[PDB]
Amino acid sequence: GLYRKYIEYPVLQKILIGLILGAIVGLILGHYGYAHAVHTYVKPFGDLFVRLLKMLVMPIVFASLVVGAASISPARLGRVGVKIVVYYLLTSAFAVTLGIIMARLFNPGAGIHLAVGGQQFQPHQAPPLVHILLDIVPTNPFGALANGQVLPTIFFAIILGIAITYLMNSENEKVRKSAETLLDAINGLAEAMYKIVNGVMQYAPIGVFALIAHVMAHQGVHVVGELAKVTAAVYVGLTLQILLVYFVLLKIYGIDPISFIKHAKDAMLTAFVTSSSSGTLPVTMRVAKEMGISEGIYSFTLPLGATINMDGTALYQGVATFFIANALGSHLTVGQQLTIVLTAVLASIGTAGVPGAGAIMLAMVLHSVGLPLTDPNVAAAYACILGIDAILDRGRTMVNVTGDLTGTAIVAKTEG
Ligand SMILES: N[C@H](C(=O)O)[C@H](OCc1ccccc1)C(=O)O
Ligand code: NA
Ligand code: NA
Repeated sequence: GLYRKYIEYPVLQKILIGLILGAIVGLILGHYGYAHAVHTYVKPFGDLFVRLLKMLVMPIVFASLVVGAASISPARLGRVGVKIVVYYLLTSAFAVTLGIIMARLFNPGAGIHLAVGGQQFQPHQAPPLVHILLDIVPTNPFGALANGQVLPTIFFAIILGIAITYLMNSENEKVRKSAETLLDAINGLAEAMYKIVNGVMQYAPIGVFALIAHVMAHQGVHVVGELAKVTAAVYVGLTLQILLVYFVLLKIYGIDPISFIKHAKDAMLTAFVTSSSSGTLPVTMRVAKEMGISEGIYSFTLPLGATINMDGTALYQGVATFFIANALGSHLTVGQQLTIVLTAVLASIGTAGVPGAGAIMLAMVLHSVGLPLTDPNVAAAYACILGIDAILDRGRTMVNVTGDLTGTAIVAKTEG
């Protein structure tokens, strides 16, 4: 009966109904002290949605690169790789600079109270750059898939796809027949993954309702106070990054911003609620093929962009750095501000593939400017932003995914 009517209704409109209702209901229950009820019963339905998305990440990445790399010539793949790497560094570098400007205007944490509390552990030492680069080659190809290591998986899939093309050009019929059979089986696996993604988004309206309700009930109350200025500075900066950066580049290269934003609305919104770039990859890759991007292009740029490209995260580090200093009353020299920009860019690619790189990257920036986290006083200031980290996390992820899609279109247009 009514089961069908739920289906024909547009999916995107159903998400907006859940998102608005989740924020409204979350605030009401939090005010009347019913946070435990939301945590016990409402949250598990939200956790089901994120587990479904993370299940498809590994099979869809390996299968897409093998098919994608086979279609594209080896020479063209090199030109695509160098272009996208240059794009990531420039956009991330400018995002940090934009965050510095916003912090100065708002001037957050001028007179916030400081109290001694729990001390953070000694910051994790970043692995040497030579170890990061050498870890791209997987010692065991099957071990990388089982352990969910994205970066080693990309390396093995690209070379496997290239080797298949040479086999299909051989003069031996037996070798040619075997190569086509292997490629067809892998191609079928990729197509099956996309079919599952469509079914998952039908459950998305329920999933988005639970996640927003839980966070607002427990954490939305703490926005009031000096932390409100921090939230205003970050979100205004994030809004500028989407408009002042991405839209300008799209106009320069001839891509229509209005046409692009219509296709990318699905990918942008789902990243806001899940707050996981890796979990959004199945949706993001589905959006890329809809625009008409070539299979070889988006199969390689999007998985790499999720790991290394952090535009919204970079702006978060720049704004948070000023807040800590303002709490202590320290003053940042113009030369020291330039040090932040260089440190943030290097840390983005210097922590590729390490678990929980968010903590390490922020610690490295604080150490560079002369404010080690080991200082007990900065730890109290640090543990103040983490009070509203989850709320800022929701908007931080949206910019990260947007930067990935914008770069893919620019390279695709240049491809011809
Ligand atoms: N949450 C974002 C994401 O999932 O990409 C982003 O990244 C956080 C993160 C999470 C796990 C590992 C590394 C970095 C952030 O700063 O919030
Ligand atoms: Na970037
Ligand atoms: Na990104």
